[PDB]
Amino acid sequence: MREIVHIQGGQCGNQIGAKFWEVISDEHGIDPTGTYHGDSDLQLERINVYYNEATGGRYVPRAILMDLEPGTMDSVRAGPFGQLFRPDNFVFGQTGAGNNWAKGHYTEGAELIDSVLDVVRKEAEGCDCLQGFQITHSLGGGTGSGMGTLLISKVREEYPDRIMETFSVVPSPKVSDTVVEPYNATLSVHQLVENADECMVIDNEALYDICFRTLKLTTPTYGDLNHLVSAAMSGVTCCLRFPGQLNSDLRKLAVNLIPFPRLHFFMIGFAPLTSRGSQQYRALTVPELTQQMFDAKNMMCAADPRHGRYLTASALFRGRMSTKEVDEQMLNVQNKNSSYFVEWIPNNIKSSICDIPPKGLKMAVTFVGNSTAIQEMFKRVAEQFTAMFRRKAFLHWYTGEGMDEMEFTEAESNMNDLVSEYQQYQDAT
Amino acid sequence: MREIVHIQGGQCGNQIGAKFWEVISDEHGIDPTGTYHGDSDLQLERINVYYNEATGGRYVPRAILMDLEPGTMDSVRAGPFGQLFRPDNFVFGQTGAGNNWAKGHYTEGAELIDSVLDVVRKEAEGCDCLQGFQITHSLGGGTGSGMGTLLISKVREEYPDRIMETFSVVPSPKVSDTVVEPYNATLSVHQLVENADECMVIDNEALYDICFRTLKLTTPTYGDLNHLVSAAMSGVTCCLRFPGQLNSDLRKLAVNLIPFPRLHFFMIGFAPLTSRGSQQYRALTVPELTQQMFDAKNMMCAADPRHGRYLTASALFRGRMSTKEVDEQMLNVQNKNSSYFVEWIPNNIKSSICDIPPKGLKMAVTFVGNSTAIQEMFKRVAEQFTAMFRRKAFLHWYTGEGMDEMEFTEAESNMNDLVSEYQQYQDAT
Amino acid sequence: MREVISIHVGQGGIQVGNACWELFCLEHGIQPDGQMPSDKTIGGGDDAFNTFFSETGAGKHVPRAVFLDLEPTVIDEVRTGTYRQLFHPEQLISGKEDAANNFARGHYTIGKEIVDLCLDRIRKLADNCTGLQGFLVFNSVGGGTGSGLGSLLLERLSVDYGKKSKLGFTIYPSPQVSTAVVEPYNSILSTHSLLEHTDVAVMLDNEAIYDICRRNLDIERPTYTNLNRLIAQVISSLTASLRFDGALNVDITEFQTNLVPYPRIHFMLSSYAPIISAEKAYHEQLSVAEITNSAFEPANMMAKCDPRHGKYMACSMMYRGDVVPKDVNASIATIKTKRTIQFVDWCPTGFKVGINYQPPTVVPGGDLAKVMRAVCMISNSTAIAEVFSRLDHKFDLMYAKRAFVHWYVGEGMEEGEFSEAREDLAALEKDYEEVGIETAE
Amino acid sequence: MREVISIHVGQGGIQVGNACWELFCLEHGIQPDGQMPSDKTIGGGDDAFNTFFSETGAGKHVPRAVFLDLEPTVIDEVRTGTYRQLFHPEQLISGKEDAANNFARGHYTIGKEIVDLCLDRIRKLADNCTGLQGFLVFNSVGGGTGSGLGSLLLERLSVDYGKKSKLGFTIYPSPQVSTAVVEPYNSILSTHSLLEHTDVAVMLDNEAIYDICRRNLDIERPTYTNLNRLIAQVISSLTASLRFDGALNVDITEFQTNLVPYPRIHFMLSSYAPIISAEKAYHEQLSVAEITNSAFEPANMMAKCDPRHGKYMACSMMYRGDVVPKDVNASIATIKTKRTIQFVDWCPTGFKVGINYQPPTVVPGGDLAKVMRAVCMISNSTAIAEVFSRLDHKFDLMYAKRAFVHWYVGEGMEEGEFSEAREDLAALEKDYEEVGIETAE
Ligand SMILES: [Mg+2]
Ligand SMILES: [Mg+2]
Repeated sequence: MREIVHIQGGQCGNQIGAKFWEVISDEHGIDPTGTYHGDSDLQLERINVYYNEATGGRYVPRAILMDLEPGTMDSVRAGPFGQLFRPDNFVFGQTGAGNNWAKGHYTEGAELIDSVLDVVRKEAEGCDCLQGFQITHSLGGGTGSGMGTLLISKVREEYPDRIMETFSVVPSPKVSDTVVEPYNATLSVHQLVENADECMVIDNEALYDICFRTLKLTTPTYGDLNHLVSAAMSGVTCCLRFPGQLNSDLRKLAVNLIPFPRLHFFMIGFAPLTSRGSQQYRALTVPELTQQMFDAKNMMCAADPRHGRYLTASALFRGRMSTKEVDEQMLNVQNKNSSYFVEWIPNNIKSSICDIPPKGLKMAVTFVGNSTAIQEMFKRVAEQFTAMFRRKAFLHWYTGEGMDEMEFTEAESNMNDLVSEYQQYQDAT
Repeated sequence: MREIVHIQGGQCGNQIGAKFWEVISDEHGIDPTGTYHGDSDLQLERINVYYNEATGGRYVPRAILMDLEPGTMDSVRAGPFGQLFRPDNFVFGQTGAGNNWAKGHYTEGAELIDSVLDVVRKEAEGCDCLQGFQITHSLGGGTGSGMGTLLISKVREEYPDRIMETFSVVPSPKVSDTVVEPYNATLSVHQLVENADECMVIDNEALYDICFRTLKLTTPTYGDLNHLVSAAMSGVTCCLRFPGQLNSDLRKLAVNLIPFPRLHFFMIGFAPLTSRGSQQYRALTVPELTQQMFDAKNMMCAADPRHGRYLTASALFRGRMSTKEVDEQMLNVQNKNSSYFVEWIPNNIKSSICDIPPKGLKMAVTFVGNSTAIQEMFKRVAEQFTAMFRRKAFLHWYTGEGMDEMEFTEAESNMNDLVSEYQQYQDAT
Repeated sequence: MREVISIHVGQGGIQVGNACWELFCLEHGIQPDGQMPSDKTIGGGDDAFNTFFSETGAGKHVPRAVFLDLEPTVIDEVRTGTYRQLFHPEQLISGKEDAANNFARGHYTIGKEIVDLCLDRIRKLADNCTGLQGFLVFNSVGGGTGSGLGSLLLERLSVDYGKKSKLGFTIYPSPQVSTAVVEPYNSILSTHSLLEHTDVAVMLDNEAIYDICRRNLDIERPTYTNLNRLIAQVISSLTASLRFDGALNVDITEFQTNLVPYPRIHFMLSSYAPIISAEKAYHEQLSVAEITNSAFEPANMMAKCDPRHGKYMACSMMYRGDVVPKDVNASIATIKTKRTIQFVDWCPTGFKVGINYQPPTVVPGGDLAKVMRAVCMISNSTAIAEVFSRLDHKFDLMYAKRAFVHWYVGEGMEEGEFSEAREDLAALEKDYEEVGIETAE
Repeated sequence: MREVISIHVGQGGIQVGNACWELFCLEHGIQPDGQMPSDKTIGGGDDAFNTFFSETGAGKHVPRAVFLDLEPTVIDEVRTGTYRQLFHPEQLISGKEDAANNFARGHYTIGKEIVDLCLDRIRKLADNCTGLQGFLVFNSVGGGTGSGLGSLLLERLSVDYGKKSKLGFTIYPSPQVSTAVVEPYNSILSTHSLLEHTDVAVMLDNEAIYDICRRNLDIERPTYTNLNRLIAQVISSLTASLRFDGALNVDITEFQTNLVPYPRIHFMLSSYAPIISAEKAYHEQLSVAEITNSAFEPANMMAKCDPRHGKYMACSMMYRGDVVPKDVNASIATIKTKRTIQFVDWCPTGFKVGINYQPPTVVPGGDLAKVMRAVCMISNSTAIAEVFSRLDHKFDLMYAKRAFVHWYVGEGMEEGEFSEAREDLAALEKDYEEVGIETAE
């Protein structure tokens, strides 16, 4: 039915989806136990395309658990809504990748892929007209990417028609949570540029910036952050989940978002984002949220539209309004800062609306535009990879996995090729 | 009335039938005492074809006890439902076979067959239109097979029209509970290929695998296992015991299962099999249980359909459903993995349904298909027999029984002949 | 005066029968015990129930049909069921040990066991009857006696009376859906011994019942209840003329050498309509033209053999209810009009109208919606030979591999029965091969 | 006798359809279930609803229109909505996975998936109909099936009947406002496959709907409810002749080769009025001359293409209500009078009056005020080629950059379809280029 599935690895991402399904449960108001306690059939109408009824009305996720060590499995296993799960999917590891990506990709990569792809495949038979599935990990290591690389390869072959919308955490330029990041990252991204269908960037520092400045929060954790992102990743299917006077699916999205298949790394904007007092400063209009939409500070990725140029831009609106406003602000904005709008893409802004906003708010905005400002991102990470690969720093942890360096060259001149590729598209008219 | 009897020997099998009749009692809800305490006449309608009313309504089994040492006779004699028995049938031995099969077949074989076949024959007069009888032992020794070989010969001659559906325990390839197994086994199987009408394979390691992985149990015993198997062997007569919109008896089964009489070694699948939490992961559909039906892990035998090819396949369904589903999944599956379906057997899958499932569950599945993957089974056991028969290891325990070795050659090139026989049928089109 | 009687065999077969007599008894509304709710007024002009429901000296009106099958479990359910006041003990003959789907068993082996009881019952009814036209015989190539024992049954019953009509309802192996694999053996062994003991008979396949009940009845999950209900309707209307006033109360014997012009290829299709839902009963009008044009939808074809791949020969669109000779008539012009359809031209038109004035009655708890008009397209074309060819090719190889043959050779049949019966379908393949040839010049 | 039927596609498109049948059902006032509030008296002289609302044997009068689109969510809202008694299940055909606005997908890829079901439904209705003049087909160059699958739809339906009229309502990419960017691809790929499968059709753009509803309806914040309402009015009047007495009950086929004199450039504008408020319904009088002179306001032009930049060819000012032949007539002199307007002089006048006597009916909850007289200026000029030229230049560059082309090439279209379709708009640019040339001497 255009239903989809979720698969998460990732040192964080395993938590991320926990929050995610948590949020969707709220938007479906079904008890933690797994039965519905809401007030409209509309939550039940399209419930299946994420959930699954069970005998007795156990309502369940179409999620897939990735992990190389059960702790997360216990963690979310210790999770509220944990009784809303299926024990089947608790597919984890006994070792952990140690985030040498070769470890999580050959060593443990080849070790535990099979049981996953089997049960996942059983989910594939459980899906009537599968629009797709949602993967989640991080692009700097192996706790997610280790195996998730193998996932994208295997299912991608196994389902060359299905959509692969991939969110994985990008290392911020400043803070290096690990120094093996350039290598895991580069080795992964070689794969992901080939095999993944959609990708959107996952920085932490942006999420900090949001929580601290625009959220005006002092105490950052993951969980709030995954609230902030699963807000958007939860919004994305809204029309696909719920009616909309102007609907567009991921196929309409990506096909209406990408000129050439190498450009499915997208940046993200969601809003509104206030602290409590703000409403008693300000109110909500479509033009208002628009005035956030093109905010670099909501630009939750390491790329700057202020520095790069919008190759593409789009808006995901959930609520009840007048599109006569919506479009009007659209075109207005597409003029107002025309210069950061790439040229030969006429009407490079594109529209949407969901008859219902997310719960709690009256109107919704989402922006997954695609400039080319990410070039500094790949340039950076490739740069650090370059330095220590001059040094071969921690190659020994690496070659101990029994990869070659020439692969590193492959993702290397590879990833540079993708960058310059974005250069010419940005530098053209 | 197509009523039948049971005969059990076997170091375990004597326990097995204990559990079996125990289970049937539950499905007939008659007290241990031997009177009915149930709620539908339907349990009484076809009760006779396993049971026997007695003066005063003592309801009794048509079972036959085999043993060469009374301990089991005391054991089940110490059995709950033990007051549901007839003291007559407690026909045992004073020696034990020591599992030299010649001991249990000539020595004690010829010693105690007579009293058995007499009283059994008295049961034969007790049977109006005997569909058959159920034998049980193991195919590696003599505690069952010792005499059960003589049973199959004697009654087979004595009743050349009756069905002989034979379940006996197969030694798993890994764990050798005794090393004289190849010899007892081979000597038996020579007989059983000639004389037995139906056979289904009885491994232990599969039952472990079921209990530990798919049952998710840590503590294996026999008794649970016999629960797992007497579940199926109890299902088999359901239509024969109870109405069914699509009924098929053992004659319809075997005649609808076997191309040539040498192929009545069949593998088995029964389901569902969960631990308690599973229902709160999943629910029951015909397509679901189907999705277990072709599971190698439910393939409770040493043969792999994943390695061999389904010469035949069948489904035993008890419950209340829509056959419109049933068939649909049938044909669907007969395509989906066509390659493991032998070719010139069109519609090599075949159907059934019982208006009632077993007690406690709403729908029932059973699979007794017949690939030819067992070739590795006979090849193994014949191989070990080959090695120590090169050595004549424990021939002295053996020839001390006063058999010849040429018999060993007979079952030897015999059993190899049966294997290669399955090779050509598997290797043909 | 105008009697027929029904015979029931094979698991699905007597399932059909149960549905049927449930039906007719519903339709004359005589209560299940054997009484009508009220007294019957004395009148003339035509028969009534008297065809099948059996007059007593009181409110006891039992069918004129007979059960025979060697798998006696299920029939007991009738022996237990609500109609245990309806039926009659001597109406009931069953075998204990059925064929195991050995054709040769209940045909040969157990064939010997119950025949005489059957014939005696037949003599009791036909002796009880006067103007019994023909014989309603139901069985199945699956519930194995439905093939074997029925094969002897007509094999001898024909030689008993002969002059009665053979009304043949049996099921045919669904093209890709099935029940077993010896079905080739059951079928073809039946067929060479079927034909020359058969007058004419139709081939009901199930998969159509499924697909059409699920789309046209809007059925989600059907079974033999729905199937048996559906065949219940079709037979319910195939004989209304002898039960109810219609403009052209055509008759079976009338149908015989006119629908099946030659002697040989004397079977046919039957796509009844209008089968729709209560939500399509409304949101629709269900014209004579809708039933009529709809009657020839190959996708409506109630046996999985494409009419468009064949060339029609005859079509007896007997109609229930408020039918107009003219309106249907012009629809038949419309049927001449259909370019895609092609007819055994040496039989240019062979049509034969049926306009019975009673529109259909519905069975409560059923899925079909209520209408005003019924169609039965008992039609015969060239198309149906093909699935036969599948049967003889499938059976061809399997028999070539000698599969299962031990089962049958064990029970007293010879191999030349097999190869020769394959010559039988060879000949019939020559028949559908030849009659479809357009006569030269 | 005089039938038409509506087809609905694309998100906005079936939005339009929903508004429409809401409308007509309101206007004949037959209650949403399918019944009229009261019995219908037997009379003659002209048809009624019978055109579109479908007679049952009872108060069940369903439209004669069909839904088809591969994005099946929203249509379910009709499947749920109040008119779930109105419509009919088999009236409903949808696709699950829509085109993703791949023209080539629901045109090629999913194009293959639902066509036959569509054609069968069409045969059921047209067979249900008798004097069906033409075909109401609605879709959109946005809700992607509205381009692709509709493209096959007429592509084959035309080849089915042909002799029916093609009544084309589809939306055109607003000049600067939009929905996507592949719109060039959708449109032009549609167009070269649109023209020779189209008879005639009009181009509704939205931005006019906005600007005019906000000024003329005094609308503050509109959406597809208002839009769909507005097109609801315009189609409501474009066919009144077949529904209501008018002095010159002109007809579609009548319109065909007379409005669009040549075969090629057979599209047009349509500025309906009088759309005003309740506070302008009062504070005004709304003369025939006001609607008439007002009818040619370029700023009133209901599709964002300046008439004053073009030269008119025909104008079918069909009128609702109390119209005077004379008064309008002199207004038409006034239209000859307009110096700024310039006509395809070789067609000096091509006018064609429409005076239907029923003034308009209003939809409660609507924004339009009530009046006495309606105008539809279905007129054709030279002007409309330009925005096309924008379309082929925009698409020109974007296609030059091969943007998105992987999406379409991935689904089974060839590049020469692209460049050649650009030759198509090349030719039509020669057509608006040439027909606007004033014939020499
Ligand atoms: Mg039978
Ligand atoms: Mg669509």
